[PDB]
Amino acid sequence: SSHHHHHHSMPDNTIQWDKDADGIVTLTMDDPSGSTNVMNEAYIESMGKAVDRLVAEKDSITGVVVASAKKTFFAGGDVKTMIQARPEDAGDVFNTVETIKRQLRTLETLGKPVVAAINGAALGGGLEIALACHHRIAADVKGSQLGLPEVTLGLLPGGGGVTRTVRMFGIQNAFVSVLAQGTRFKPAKAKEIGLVDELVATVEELVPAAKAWIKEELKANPDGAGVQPWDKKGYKMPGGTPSSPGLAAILPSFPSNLRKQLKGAPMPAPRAILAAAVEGAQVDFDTASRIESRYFASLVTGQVAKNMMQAFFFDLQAINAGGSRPEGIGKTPIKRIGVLGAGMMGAGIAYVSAKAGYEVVLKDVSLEAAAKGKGYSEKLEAKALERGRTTQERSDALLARITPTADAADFKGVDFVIEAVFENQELKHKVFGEIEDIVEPNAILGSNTSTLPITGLATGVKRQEDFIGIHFFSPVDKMPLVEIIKGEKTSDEALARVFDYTLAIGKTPIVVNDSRGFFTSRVIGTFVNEALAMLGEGVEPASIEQAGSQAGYPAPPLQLSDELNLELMHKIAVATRKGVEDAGGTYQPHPAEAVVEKMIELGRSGRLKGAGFYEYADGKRSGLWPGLRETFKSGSSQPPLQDMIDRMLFAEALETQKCLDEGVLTSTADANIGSIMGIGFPPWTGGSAQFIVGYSGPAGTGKAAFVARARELAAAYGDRFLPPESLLS
Amino acid sequence: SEEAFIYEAIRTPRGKQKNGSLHEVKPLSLVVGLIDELRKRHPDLDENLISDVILGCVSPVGDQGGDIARAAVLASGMPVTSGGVQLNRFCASGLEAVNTAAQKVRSGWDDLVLAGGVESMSRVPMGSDGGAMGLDPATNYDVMFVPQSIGADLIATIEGFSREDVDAYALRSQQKAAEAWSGGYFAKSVVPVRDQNGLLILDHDEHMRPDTTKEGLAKLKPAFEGLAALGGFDDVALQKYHWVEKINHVHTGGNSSGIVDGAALVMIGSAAAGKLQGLTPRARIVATATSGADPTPATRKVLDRAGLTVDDIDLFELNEAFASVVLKFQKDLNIPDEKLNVNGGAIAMGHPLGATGAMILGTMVDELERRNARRALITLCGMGVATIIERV
Amino acid sequence: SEEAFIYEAIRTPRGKQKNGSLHEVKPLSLVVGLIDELRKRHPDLDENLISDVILGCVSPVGDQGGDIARAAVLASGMPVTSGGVQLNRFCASGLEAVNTAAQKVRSGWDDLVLAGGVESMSRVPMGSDGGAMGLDPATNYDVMFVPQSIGADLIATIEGFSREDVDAYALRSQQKAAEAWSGGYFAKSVVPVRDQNGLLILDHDEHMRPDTTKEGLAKLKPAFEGLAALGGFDDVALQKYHWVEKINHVHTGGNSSGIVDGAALVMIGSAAAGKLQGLTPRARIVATATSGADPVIMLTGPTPATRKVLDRAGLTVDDIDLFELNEAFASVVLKFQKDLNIPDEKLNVNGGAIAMGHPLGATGAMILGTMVDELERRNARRALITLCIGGGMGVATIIERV
Ligand SMILES: CC(C)(COP(=O)(O)OP(=O)(O)OC[C@H]1O[C@@H](n2cnc3c(N)ncnc32)[C@H](O)[C@@H]1OP(=O)(O)O)[C@@H](O)C(=O)NCCC(=O)NCCS
Ligand SMILES: CC(C)(COP(=O)(O)OP(=O)(O)OC[C@H]1O[C@@H](n2cnc3c(N)ncnc32)[C@H](O)[C@@H]1OP(=O)(O)O)[C@@H](O)C(=O)NCCC(=O)NCCS
Ligand SMILES: CC(C)(COP(=O)(O)OP(=O)(O)OC[C@H]1O[C@@H](n2cnc3c(N)ncnc32)[C@H](O)[C@@H]1OP(=O)(O)O)[C@@H](O)C(=O)NCCC(=O)NCCS
Repeated sequence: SSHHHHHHSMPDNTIQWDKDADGIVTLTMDDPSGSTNVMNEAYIESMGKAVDRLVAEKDSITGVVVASAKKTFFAGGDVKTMIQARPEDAGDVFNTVETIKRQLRTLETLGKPVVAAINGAALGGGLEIALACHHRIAADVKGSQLGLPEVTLGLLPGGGGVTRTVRMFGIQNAFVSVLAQGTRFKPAKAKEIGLVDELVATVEELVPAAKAWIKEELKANPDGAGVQPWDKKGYKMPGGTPSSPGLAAILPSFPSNLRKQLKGAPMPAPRAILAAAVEGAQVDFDTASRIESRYFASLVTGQVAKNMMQAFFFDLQAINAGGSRPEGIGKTPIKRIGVLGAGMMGAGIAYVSAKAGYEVVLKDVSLEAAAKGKGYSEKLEAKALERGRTTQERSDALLARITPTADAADFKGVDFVIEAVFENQELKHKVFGEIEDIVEPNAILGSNTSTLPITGLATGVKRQEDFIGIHFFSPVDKMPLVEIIKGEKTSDEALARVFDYTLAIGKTPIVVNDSRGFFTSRVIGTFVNEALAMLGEGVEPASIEQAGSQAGYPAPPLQLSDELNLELMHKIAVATRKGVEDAGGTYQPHPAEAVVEKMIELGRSGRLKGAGFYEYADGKRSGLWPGLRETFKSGSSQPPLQDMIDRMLFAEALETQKCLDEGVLTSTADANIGSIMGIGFPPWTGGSAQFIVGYSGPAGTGKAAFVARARELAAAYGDRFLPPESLLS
Repeated sequence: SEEAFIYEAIRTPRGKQKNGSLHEVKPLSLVVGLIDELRKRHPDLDENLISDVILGCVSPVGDQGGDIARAAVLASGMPVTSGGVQLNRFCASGLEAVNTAAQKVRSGWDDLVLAGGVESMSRVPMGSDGGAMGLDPATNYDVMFVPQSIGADLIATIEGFSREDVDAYALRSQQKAAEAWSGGYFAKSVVPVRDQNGLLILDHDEHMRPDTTKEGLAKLKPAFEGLAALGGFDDVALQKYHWVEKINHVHTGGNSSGIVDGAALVMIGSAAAGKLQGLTPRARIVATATSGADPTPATRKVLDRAGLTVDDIDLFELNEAFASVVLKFQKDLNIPDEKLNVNGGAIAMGHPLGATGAMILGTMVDELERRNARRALITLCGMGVATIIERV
Repeated sequence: SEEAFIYEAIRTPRGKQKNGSLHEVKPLSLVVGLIDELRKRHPDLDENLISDVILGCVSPVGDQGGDIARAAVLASGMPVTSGGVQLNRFCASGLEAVNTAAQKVRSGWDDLVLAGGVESMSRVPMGSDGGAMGLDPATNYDVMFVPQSIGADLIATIEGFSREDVDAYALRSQQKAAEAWSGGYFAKSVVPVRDQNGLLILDHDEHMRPDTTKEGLAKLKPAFEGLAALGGFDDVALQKYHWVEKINHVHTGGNSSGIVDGAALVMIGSAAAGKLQGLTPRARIVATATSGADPVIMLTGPTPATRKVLDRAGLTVDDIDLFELNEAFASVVLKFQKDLNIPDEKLNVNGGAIAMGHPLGATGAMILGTMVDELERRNARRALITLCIGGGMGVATIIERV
């Protein structure tokens, strides 16, 4: 009943009250403790006072305007508080969101028009405050965003976002368009789908246009002033209620289509959002709002939400704030970029560098190959033209920055080189030797290598301080991680120039010390090897792929083991064997290596050769190889599905811990974001390092449960699942 | 304790879904028509001894809501003490009504019971009642809801039944159903439906296509791949059965059960109830069972409960919901093909959900007498119900 | 042949209709919460021995359609072999599920069965399923359809029950229901309802008004006079009962059963099943019966059924320690009491639907479990449970304490 959190016997105020001569109150949120407005304890108390004041002075108030004095409108909930909520804190979490929504419900059912002056980002709880208003005006300014992205943090819009968007758009539209993926819209796109009603040019017009709308609303629509569409007697939900015959025909397919999209991964937030939407549409608004609170409390107290909030909020902000970037270096603008090689890697690097706005010189051995590399950018732009993403004038200038060539002298005037040729140390010495003198004197020499150490590659260039590893991931236009490997002679200046370049092209950088395999290629190898080992042990190939998809990977391992060439996995096996045999030691061959040679002997070495674990016709993948079952005697081993899933996740998690012990990774924030954005580690785990401290199973929770489960795997599948001593005590 | 006997087992013809003859007939009228036929066959039957009327109904809404069994008692003018209860166990509701009636007679607390089912799928479509297994996302997501049709395509994929194998059984059902009608096997049990004027509305199972050919069944397109794709139930089924790569969609509108309207009635009573009213027992309920399979056990359970084996059964009757389910049932228990659905099934004549159980039961009561055989076993399909009857 | 025993009998608290606590809870969740309670009471229970789950539901539509019993089996994680069937015999569906389960156990073809019912009347109002007896004019005209409400007022008119008499029984039910709660009688049977977080939603019967006075009941308006005029059911009733000139509408919202949400579950099995699973039998099902009376009056059904179950067990009124009749309407209980001369100290000793509520499909199993606990608390022997039914039906059950 109370608009406040406590009712027994002191935070700071964040809202500024202002009533004009007409009777229009202007609530301006301006939290003095930070740079953004956030649903912390100070907001709940400040909004509690203002709402109590709007009720006590309702005889002298005609309208309300909610605005902000920050650059952003309202940044959403307090992640630093929700991540600490234990399961025993479910009662406090429930009462908090119930108190937050009680204030908005009073603001909504005030009998007076309420307008939101959105002067910038209205994300999460911020949009929920705007959705409680009767009219929304957004300033079409650069950088403004609107949406409900709490599903990306393992949460749901618990401040009425689910209840109101379903009331505005219906179950199907609100879930697909806004809720399920938590997409963030620009003000132009926001007005199109219905989240915003009107747009203005600048932010100085917001409050005047808000009071102008209140004045017109009271004179034109005096009866329906301050009444939402669902607070009217003749309200009909768009698309119908779950009891409607039309919606009830397709409603059973909603949870199944969700399992199809999630591939059976243990991500509870989309399930809770879909349940709260449908259950809420069967009851009144207030009862629906309370159901929304109960599903919100189950997610916040859960572990998956804490894993996502750790990775996609704290760990991601620490990276975007120069956490791995050096401290003393300044900035060095880039004039012209030079990409060596026109393969899928080289062509992808040229597209993302030209999409950012840099001049690119794409060099290969022949002009025919360099033009086919630029054609990769043309077919991406031609697909973006017919879809309506980019314009014709902007796409012509993008391709105009890509200059295909075969002559080495066309690299004259290049201050940033990104080599992307074949994996061979002697070749990279030869390719860098031809151009190290033609390029600018203070030019970055990047190498997109997978396993070869950067220290060894730097011996082929004169200035090794500017030589660095810039590892991209195919397809480059989609994968947002750039693994920055730091060699032994690599300086700190070149480390920052690539760091700022990665941010300039719109990607997330991590800093890794030089080692054979780095962090991505080394850890992703343990994941594909466990699957190939399972195939050799006799596990059904369909079960292996299901185990990979249900684990949360974007691609099943055998399907991934074809995109990655089996000839490359054979070369890495010889490199690791050479490094141990020639040093006076006995090599321990992984059981997956035998499966690699068997497929090469049969002539099925991946999609590149046109045949691998899958069958390929006309480039399109279709069906597993029927001879795969007879080759490895599939069916003779039927382990539990969770044992297959855990074998893939633990192999990466244990190997990620080794990279932290050996100093290959400096922080766990890079380990999580690197595993998620680089090698596709399931986002529900929060990263391959968070998977250890946030493990959850039938045995227990935490690092202790991870160790006990690792020992259970090691006792039945091999000592490689034994936990390192750094996890023990 | 007491033995339960079957004294009458009649049914209406099954009218098709599209442009059906029984679409103008309310489902309540389908039951009253059968009640009046029992009165015509036994004019001096003291209906005060009838203690309950149990009707199965899978979609008890609209014309089928509000306890249609009680509506049948009052509309037909039966004694107000005759009770009337509706139950729903999906496709097995018809046989569960007879099984429950038989169990109520064994207890001694009931003497003479009417049992059966009613389903007017053209007037009240399947799914009209809603539910939680489909319209509650939290439950649907957890239980991994999959329609029976996808499960039938999955069974044919696991057991290795081809498109021509299920179409071969579809042709088998259409032939044996047409031969049964031409031979007059159903003449005394199928009660023609009439209006309030006595005019004929339907007197045959108009869903039958007796001129079905093997080439015609091959021209039909898979009917359960537009739901498996737009609904994504194929991916859901394979998430549990992870060792299967692709589901072979082999079931069409020619090898699956048909959407029809119909009703059935069985009069179960004790030995003393029949001797008091001068009724001749036609069969005897030997044993009943209830079980389930992976998301045949009910058949094995009723066999062990009656102390019998597969060889001891003269006639097997399994509802032809889908061709793959029958071929699986035949392969698991090694059923002789000349004993399985000898007079056709739902593929040819239709599958009225709430009434099918009591329809295929009364079919075996007649076929046991026509062949002068002894025992018959009726079963229906992740639940399962089985019943064993013996000729008297 | 076999003997049926009651091993457990639990129920949820009954949440009222307007601003009810259970309005947000789906009726499927109510049943699962009771299934989970049975698991907590018997964690080593081999659920494979459970062969069927029989639930009563009067309005099986929407949240209650699609065989809610089978949905409770799959949603709670029970074996797929555990059956799951919904039935509907109007008000006595909950008791019919118990009686059917007992008869399936006696037949020897079932060993351990769960029985009960569920009705979320605030989410699924009565009449949502439709029906020919009301919506089809041909049969409505012939069967002379009259709601139970008018038939109750007709009972008081014929039997001579005044407005003060029905309100006197309403006061008695409120007092006895309050004493039972304050006395801790419902401590072990009523299973509180909680959400997915464990937070409390409801732990008591909301519909109760323990501070009820005779003066407050007298100020209530006759609730069933709007159906008598706009519907014309008064004239329809007096066409069958032509010796009555006028119907005295004495029933209000204070002397009629309440519209609530709730569910109940009863575990019934054989002696061998209880011995295998280490269960202690609480009561034995002695006999069951079914009958009824005239459809227009609709509520005089339980009297022929109560007599039928007494003759089947060789018992009389003097042999029964407790009588439990559903308080659908006050005049029905007062007529049942006068016809069989039931001592007032034996009839509905712990309250009834007037005070606590009438969740249609579950009320039969709720009052059945209420007598199992009171026989055990008083150390008595027999109790007779009966419910009036729509259409003029009746179901009775005699239990014996073990
Ligand atoms: C019947 C069902 C398969 C869908 O059938 P449908 O496709 O709507 O039925 P139709 O009769 O239109 O059959 C489709 C076509 O095949 C043809 N066809 C059907 N059987 C045929 C046969 N034996 N020979 C030749 N053609 C045949 C039809 O004439 C029709 O041709 P058309 O499309 O050109 O008109 C489906 O509704 C069903 O009943 N599935 C099972 C439901 C069930 O078990 N529910 C569970 C309850 S718990
Ligand atoms: C239940 C029943 C229908 C299952 O049919 P089935 O053909 O026996 O099925 P299976 O269990 O053999 O499984 C089928 C296939 O799936 C395979 N399979 C199952 N799980 C698997 C897994 N996780 N990984 C790989 N393969 C798997 C099996 O190995 C088998 O392969 P195969 O046919 O090539 O040997 C049947 O066995 C039956 O009716 N049994 C009676 C049950 C009973 O006794 N009930 C008690 C009544 S009182
Ligand atoms: C429940 C039923 C009586 C309708 O009740 P209603 O008219 O909605 O009335 P309520 O229960 O909401 O109570 C209305 C008033 O009575 C008052 N009231 C009820 N009991 C009271 C008591 N003991 N003391 C004082 N006041 C009381 C309430 O406070 C309320 O006052 P208000 O109107 O000022 O708010 C009627 O629908 C019914 O009995 N249905 C059940 C049918 C049945 O038994 N079986 C059907 C099988 S098919």
